[PDB]
Amino acid sequence: TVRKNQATLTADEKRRFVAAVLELKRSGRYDEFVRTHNEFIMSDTDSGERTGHRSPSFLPWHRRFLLDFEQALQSVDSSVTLPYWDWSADRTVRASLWAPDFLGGTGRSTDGRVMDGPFAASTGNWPINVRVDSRTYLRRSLGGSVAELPTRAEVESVLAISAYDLPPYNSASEGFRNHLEGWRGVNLHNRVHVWVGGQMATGVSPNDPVFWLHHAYVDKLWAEWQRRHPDSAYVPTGGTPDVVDLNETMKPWNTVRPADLLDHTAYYTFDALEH
Amino acid sequence: APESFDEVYKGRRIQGRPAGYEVFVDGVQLHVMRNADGSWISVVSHYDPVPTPRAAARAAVDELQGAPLLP
Ligand SMILES: [Cl-]
Ligand SMILES: [Cl-]
Ligand code: NA
Repeated sequence: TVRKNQATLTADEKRRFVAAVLELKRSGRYDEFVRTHNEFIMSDTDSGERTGHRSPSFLPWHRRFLLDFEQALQSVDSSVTLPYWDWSADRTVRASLWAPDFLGGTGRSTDGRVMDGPFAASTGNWPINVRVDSRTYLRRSLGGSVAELPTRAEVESVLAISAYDLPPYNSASEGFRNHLEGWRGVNLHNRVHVWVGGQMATGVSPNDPVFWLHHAYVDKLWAEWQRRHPDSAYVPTGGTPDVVDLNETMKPWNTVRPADLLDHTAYYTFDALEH
Repeated sequence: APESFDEVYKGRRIQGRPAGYEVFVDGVQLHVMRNADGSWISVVSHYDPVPTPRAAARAAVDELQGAPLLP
């Protein structure tokens, strides 16, 4: 099972991807995911227990979380795989991904409501049930809140960091993870969420299908870093309170350890990598 | 540490105070979160840290576009 660059997808592949996701929405399986992510993003704190974000397990956790989602898709169409969005290379709104036959474009100014694509509120196929405010439609504002998305140069700058993570193992940390995540440095992952706008910029970001393509790239980045730093690996290596150590099992599964997710190749591979 | 407040912003009453800080927009609580460096974020803008819970409250009122928060 190969995850391809969203830019390389064929009309066929996009038809099966979009259809797979709408079924997940229709069955009620999709909302379960939005509800789970919100759970951790709203519970994870720098001062306390942190699993999904602002912590070293931000990468393995989203890797397993995405594994769940892709498998739910494969249960609707076993030919569908989760594609990534290299927002570094595909920076404008004229990217395939935002075409009406894929995710649709940005939202209208008046209220930020998405008007085209399969996930527009007018299709009736994409209602926002897991919300933070009364609005039930998909919203976006590509490049509205923030200038631009990270650049190839910037990404390489982060991938260059040899330390996976470092104490206090949070959003103040130095090292690869936190820079990838964004709370510090050039800022990659967080900014993308800010650049999309709409729900992606809120605690119910998975409401936007782009969430998975985005995180599929953050996932590919960790893999590319891993390749760059074979001598470097996951930390903490045990005993760290409130933090997920190499061999502890993360919530909500309580059956998977960051150690079980270091090598993605056990579950999938990418169309192409780097250098 | 952060100073409390209570003002009308773009038609809606933003206000918050220490609980460890609580923020509400038009009577409804807007879950906010403070980062290690003392900056803040909220359920309505979780990836864009701002200096204070007042700033975080104003970011929300803006993005909310008149929409009320859910309890
Ligand atoms: Cl690793
Ligand atoms: Cl691979
Ligand atoms: Na631990």
